Amino acid sequence: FAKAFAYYIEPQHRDVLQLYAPEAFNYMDKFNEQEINLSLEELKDQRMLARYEKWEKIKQHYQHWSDSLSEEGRGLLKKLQIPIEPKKDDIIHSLSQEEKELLKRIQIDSSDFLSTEEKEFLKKLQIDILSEKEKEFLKKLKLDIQPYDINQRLQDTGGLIDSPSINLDVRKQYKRDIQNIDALLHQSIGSTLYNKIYLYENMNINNLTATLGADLVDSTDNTKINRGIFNEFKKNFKYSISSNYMIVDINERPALDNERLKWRIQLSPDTRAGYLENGKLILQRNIGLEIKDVQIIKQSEKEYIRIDAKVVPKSKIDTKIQEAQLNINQEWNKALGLPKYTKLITFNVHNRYASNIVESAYLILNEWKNNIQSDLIKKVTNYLVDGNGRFVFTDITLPNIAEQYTHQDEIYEQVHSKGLYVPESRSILLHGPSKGVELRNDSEGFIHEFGHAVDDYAGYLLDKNQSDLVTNSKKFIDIFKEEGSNLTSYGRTNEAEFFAEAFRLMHSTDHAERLKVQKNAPKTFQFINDQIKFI
Amino acid sequence: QEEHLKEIMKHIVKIEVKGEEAVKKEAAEKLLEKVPSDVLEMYKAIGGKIYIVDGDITKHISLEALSEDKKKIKDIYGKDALLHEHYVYAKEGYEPVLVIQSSEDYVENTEKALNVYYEIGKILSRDILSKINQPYQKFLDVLNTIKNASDSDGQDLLFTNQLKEHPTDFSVEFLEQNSNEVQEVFAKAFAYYIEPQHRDVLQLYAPEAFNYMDKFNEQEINLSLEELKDQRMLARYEKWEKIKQHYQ
Amino acid sequence: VPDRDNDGIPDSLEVEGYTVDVKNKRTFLSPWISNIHEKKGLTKYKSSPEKWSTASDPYSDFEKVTGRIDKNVSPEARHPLVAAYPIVHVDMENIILSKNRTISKNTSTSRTHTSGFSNSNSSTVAIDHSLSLAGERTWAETMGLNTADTARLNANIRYVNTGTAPIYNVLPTTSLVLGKNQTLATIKAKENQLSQILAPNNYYPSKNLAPIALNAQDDFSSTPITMNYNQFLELEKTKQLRLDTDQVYGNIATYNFENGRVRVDTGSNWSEVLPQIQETTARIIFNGKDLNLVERRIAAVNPSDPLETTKPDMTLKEALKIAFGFNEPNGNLQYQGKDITEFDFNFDQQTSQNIKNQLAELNATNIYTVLDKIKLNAKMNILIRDKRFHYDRNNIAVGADESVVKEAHREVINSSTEGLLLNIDKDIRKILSGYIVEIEDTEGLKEVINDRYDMLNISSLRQDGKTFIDFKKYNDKLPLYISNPNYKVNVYAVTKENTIINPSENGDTSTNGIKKILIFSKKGYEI
Amino acid sequence: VPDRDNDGIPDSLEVEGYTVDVKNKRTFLSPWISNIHEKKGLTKYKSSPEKWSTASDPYSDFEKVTGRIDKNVSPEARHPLVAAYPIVHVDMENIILSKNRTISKNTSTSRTHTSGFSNSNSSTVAIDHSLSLAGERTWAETMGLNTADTARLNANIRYVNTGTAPIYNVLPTTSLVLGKNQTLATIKAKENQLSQILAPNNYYPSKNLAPIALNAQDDFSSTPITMNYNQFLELEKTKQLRLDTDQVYGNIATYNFENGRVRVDTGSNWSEVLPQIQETTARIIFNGKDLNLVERRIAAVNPSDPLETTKPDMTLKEALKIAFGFNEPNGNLQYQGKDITEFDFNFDQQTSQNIKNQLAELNATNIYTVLDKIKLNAKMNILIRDKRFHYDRNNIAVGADESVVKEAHREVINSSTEGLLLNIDKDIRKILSGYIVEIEDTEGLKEVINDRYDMLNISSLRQDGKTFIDFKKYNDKLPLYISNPNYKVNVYAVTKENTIINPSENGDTSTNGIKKILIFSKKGYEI
Repeated sequence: FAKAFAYYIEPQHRDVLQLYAPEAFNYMDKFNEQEINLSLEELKDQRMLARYEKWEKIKQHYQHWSDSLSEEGRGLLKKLQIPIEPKKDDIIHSLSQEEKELLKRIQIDSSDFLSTEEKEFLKKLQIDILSEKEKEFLKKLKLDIQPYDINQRLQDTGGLIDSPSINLDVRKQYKRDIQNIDALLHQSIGSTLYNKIYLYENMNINNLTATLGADLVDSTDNTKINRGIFNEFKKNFKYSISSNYMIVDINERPALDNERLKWRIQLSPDTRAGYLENGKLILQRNIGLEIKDVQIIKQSEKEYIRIDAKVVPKSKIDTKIQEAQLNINQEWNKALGLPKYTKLITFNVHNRYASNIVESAYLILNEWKNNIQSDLIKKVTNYLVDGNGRFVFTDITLPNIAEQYTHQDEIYEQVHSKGLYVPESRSILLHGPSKGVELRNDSEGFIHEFGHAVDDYAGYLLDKNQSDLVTNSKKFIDIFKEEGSNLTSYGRTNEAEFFAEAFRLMHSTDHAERLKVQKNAPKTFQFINDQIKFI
Repeated sequence: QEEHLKEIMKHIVKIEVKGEEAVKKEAAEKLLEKVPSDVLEMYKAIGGKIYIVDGDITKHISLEALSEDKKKIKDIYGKDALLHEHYVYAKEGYEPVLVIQSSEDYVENTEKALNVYYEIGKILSRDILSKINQPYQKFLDVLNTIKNASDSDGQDLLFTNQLKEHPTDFSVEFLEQNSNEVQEVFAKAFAYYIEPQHRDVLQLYAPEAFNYMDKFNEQEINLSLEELKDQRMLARYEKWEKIKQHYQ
Repeated sequence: VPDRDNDGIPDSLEVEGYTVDVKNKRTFLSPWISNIHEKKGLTKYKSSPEKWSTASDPYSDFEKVTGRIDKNVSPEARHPLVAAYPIVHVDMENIILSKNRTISKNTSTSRTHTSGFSNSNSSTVAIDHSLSLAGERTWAETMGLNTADTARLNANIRYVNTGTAPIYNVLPTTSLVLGKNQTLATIKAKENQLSQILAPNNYYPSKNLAPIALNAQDDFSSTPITMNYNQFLELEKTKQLRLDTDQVYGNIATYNFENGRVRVDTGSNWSEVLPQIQETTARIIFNGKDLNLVERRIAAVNPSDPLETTKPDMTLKEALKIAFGFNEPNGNLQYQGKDITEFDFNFDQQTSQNIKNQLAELNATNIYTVLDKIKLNAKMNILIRDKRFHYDRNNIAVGADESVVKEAHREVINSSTEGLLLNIDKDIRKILSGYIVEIEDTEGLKEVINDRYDMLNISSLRQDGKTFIDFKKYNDKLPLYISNPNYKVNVYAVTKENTIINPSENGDTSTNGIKKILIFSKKGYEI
Repeated sequence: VPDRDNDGIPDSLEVEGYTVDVKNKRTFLSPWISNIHEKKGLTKYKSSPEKWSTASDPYSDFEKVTGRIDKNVSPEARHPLVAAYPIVHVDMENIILSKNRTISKNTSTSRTHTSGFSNSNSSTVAIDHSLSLAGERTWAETMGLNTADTARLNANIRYVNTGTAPIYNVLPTTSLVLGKNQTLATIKAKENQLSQILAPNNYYPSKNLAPIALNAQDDFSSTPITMNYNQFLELEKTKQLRLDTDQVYGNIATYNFENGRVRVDTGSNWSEVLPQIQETTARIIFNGKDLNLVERRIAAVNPSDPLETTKPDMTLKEALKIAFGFNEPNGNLQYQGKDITEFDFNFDQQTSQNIKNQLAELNATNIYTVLDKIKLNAKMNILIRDKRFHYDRNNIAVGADESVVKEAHREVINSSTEGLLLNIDKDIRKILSGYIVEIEDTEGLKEVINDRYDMLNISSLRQDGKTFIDFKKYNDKLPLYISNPNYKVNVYAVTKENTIINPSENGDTSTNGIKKILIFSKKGYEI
């Protein structure tokens, strides 16, 4: 290290360095002119008195703002750090009718739609008192037992606060509280008293991508990180946007077990922000951040991921997303044979892992084409364009995009999962951030959703006036009664999922799986080869 | 001496190789770039859109099953040509469609671009404006000024044989009874006007026609889009939405 | 993009490989793509990023490959690694002699090369010895030469450019020499008269005009070529003359970018460039084409010099490929059918040593195998000559193995009592001086028709390239008689190396002590 | 980065050490790194930050080391501290004499150097004295020379360039001189005729062409070289001549950066540069290679001059290392095997004084030890000659100690009655004039075969470098007879210093008073 440093600083030898050790020159070049100004702060970040001097210096500037705070402002700020769990007595007092007795004796632990915490909630709810009409009442009930959590709403909605995904009264309450908070953060960080200020935030990998989070930590020794997966995580992480309320610290503090990201965020004098008495800062919503470097670091015998970032106007990042939208649409319109100007692969993202979603589109489709018979793709894409449907890659929960809510029309008809197909709008939705409880990767999630669409077009070609699937024809229902249970248990649920599951497997990248489906459901294999023939 | 080397050196030394197929996409996009965007928005608004094929234009699903009879086409210069050899055809119907054959020589040469622009002008005059009957007295007035003018070869440049034989001045009735010939003359003028190297020829032999088209492409095309939109029910209703919302 | 040599092409392109390719009517330079350029038959060029002209001759790396160059530069020299320079030598067609009854004989000249061989052109004439006149036995008497007399020499010459670039103003000074050091005359450098051009493979004056008379025919010197008696005697015994020529050529023709004009710049002169070329290239001499010594120079690296290490490494195989025309139909090096194995490799002592080293670090003994692994360095001299022919001291084709000579005649197109009309491969009839015809009695007798040493030139060539042997030429203008339709008629051929040029000790004229190869033997009725 | 001298290389690099090193195809200049350059066999250069050309000759520090330079400058002169300039002297091959019966003798010439020795070229010819013809005793009579007659001199010469740079247009004027001051003729400076080049270690005209005839052979003067009788006598008694040449060379060939063309610029002329080189460098003369005087000049500091104190200090050891080829296999200076201790050091009186001082402030007596601690100052002249040979006044190799002569003959490859074919080290046979052969009767008699002073040249050299002594040459064309297989056969050698060049006082021709060394002595049985 010292040797390289010396040759690089001495003007006359720098060229020699670049000629015989290119990589060394690059490393030292990037090292001595941005990161170097960094590492100084961390040294100061070890001395208690430096931490306390900078914290106190930050205090006086916000003294005036703090002194003028009203009771409503502090109360709101209070609610923001600690969510309010729902109180049972309120919900129980809110039903009072026959549905509750009916609910009394229901096979609770048999609904896949419910999650563990909701099962627990209902199980202790039953201290005040299947394949039928009771799971629909349970579907409605789910939209009423969620905790009041402003911050959760903000990422789930991506900033689109008018989403009709919940009850109207709650919606009014949320809009009011968030707008009031928006008014509270009126003081900008900008001052003549301080230059570049860095703040820190500890984050859990499971919040960004549960697919990578499952294998990020070395299987044997939890203090080491598997380099292979790390390289994938780092590959396309270039920019991010924060639509919700960042809760940041002032001095680095030890992290909990599940927090493996250590963010170093620089601010701009124009960024508006609020000061908190507990040594934390509340940043304004809709902030854009560009990621400058991603590395593995060591601290107190444990490995971590250091992530820096610089605040910039969100519009500057948004331009990148639109230009990416145009590049992918122009490339695939030519590769497919569609009209020159079509809006097919439109994706709208407002979260922390954006750049990976965009770059991953250029991979899901590559694996999608090379693996499926060209004429099926062309025919189905033609079908899809014949309507207003578009593919949609997002980083917000599916119930909030646009198309899904409108056509179902019932409030309770909401569905969220890894993928979704809307016949009414003929659109395929792929939610990147979540992890399929079954699927191994994202490509399979796509192929699965694609299966539902193909089934719709195949059914459409038999008769134009009637809207129906290939299934529901007595020549397939029976087929589902015999071989339907000879593969994965997920496909056994019903005909639609069975068809989609079989479709991915018959087109899996691992020929072994194909053989499996060959020797386990021989009838379906000729049936499938007979519907796809229609071309 | 050292000075000159630089320009020739740059023209000849391609630093990097774009690729085998990229050039095609870049060529077509650059070509369509020169046409005013507003024309493209009017085209999309009325329906069908231009799609660029790569192979023999004679055999494509959209066109094989329709208009088999019209295998005889006439280029901008009036010479006949068969559809298979030709590199661009368009069709007017319920689904207005325009198909262009991809090639790498649209930036380098110009004779091919002229045929493409000619077809865009034909789509513009016959399919868009015709829905509003936009060619009318002003256009007829310039047109009429061209026929009667001192030994103006302009006629030879824009009129077909059928026109050179109407003895008297042009009449508003004639355009109504015959509307393909005039729309053709419009298209030709449009084509010559867009292509930089031919622009000068146009202004030189048909001054009034050049002036007309200059003011047309300058500030008379946004009006075409707005007036076309005034026919769409949904455009009127979105308009109400926006106006009522903001000032409400 | 940086470009230190300032020659138009950028650095990376020159070092890694590029090529010029005409796109319909516009020409552009491209980095070599292996898969999309190879099918089009384009050549992969390489060059030096720090040399305005890798060969070191006056045409830039860019000009050569782009074609912006004096359109006279030979094709093979358009490639950036092959030096383009002139090679002018003098060819004498015929001489005449008399005394201050004129012996006028036709001569044949060949550009020569002998051994430690150096960079200076010289040629060698041979005077015909055959007796054009019957009665002109002994030159000493056909010309009334006395002990105290002097003979006058008057020849015709043409200049030949066998190089790869044009000369413009000057024409070289050249001195005739008999024997080892007896300079008879130096042919003046005519002044302001060679305003024409000598493009490669051309003659001056052209084949359609009278050759430049050597004797002035004016008053400059009554007989510039005086020559004492003893001189004349040496000439009579040897019939050989040497023509040494120097390298003082003219100016150079350069290309102007402003208008594409090719103007002869009066500042640049080939006598300043040749030394550079001669000290930085490997020289390869080949007699493959028509048994004439063709010399080419290829740019090779010289380890000792930094700037010089910049030139692309040159393997022998590629040198032969780009300099002469060898190719690989089936991956086997060959020149129009003849496999590379039919040629000898001879090297100067330095180069010999160097190549022995190269064969040692590779552990191989037959160079014909490892051909594509031999590096060329600067200053090597390599001589590749056809393996089938015998050669003299000046590396001229002089003879051959009898088996080849016989095989070359196994195609008798016609035979009669007046001669043969053959169709032989154009190269062989340049090592045969003549034929001895004889008739054989049914009991082994032997009658030689043209039984004189100086009576062999009996083979003419018809306008369709068919060789015709005439018996009546050096006969008594009478057809060929045969004493028995069963008598065999034998014909022998005499190669140059085995020929006699003067009468023997006792002035024998008989063909006795001449090594003769049997070439034909058909009975009287088989004619 | 500053660069005052404006020579491409920055200051610090020049003062501390730099080197040019080719990275795959691009050459760049780098500061000397001890570990990465030494394994690569690169030389550590140093130079003056205030001199466009440290040596003071016309090539910049940058041009020399980078190779952008006339490709003819000899390799060893590429190093920035060794001046590159020409040194032309004239070599006379043979003469002929007559009167305004032709005395034709072969000559041998050697470039000379005598003593306060100055910068001007001269050579020295020696005419062969051995009798080519038996009957040609006394030249005065073989040519009918009378007291009132005059002889004409007609010689052949070639020019030799033993320097380190090429000359282009001019050829030096040079005057022949017999005796101390009798100038016979001055050879004209031919005009516009030397369009060829004299590269270092080359001849003009090349060894392949007739040498330039000294007598014009034209009409300029019928016999320019007249020579009175007394002069001819002087020549007969001394048999030696001198050839003095001046330094009027041509123009200079310079390198052009825009396109790399080397054009002879008519502004720069060697007659303006030589004084500069000669007044700022130390000069070293060495006869190591082939016993010929090779002269080199190294740039040394001169205390009195500010600009001159800038040049890197040059220690003698480095001078020998970079100018001639000395190296350190085991840290001991040696030239191709011969340790440095086998050589003499001679110094001009000035330099002598200076070196005595240098040896005093270091308290050492043997310079061969402290060799690497001797500073060179400007204008020293040093002469390094092989310590084993005897020398004459003109520092030509002339003899040797007998013992060395004997070891040089101890390898008898074969012996018979017709002569010996030895294989001796090529350097010894330039100080041996000939051999005296004698036969010894079994009782001590002595019969010398070639018993005449001018009959010693009996040793020829075969084409395989084996010396062959022929007895039948100056015998009676008869084999060697022996009256007794017990009679010893003795062979003696005669060194140059001890030879006689004219008959003695009383015209003694016997080899009696000649200092003769025993070289061989085998009896009849061995033969």
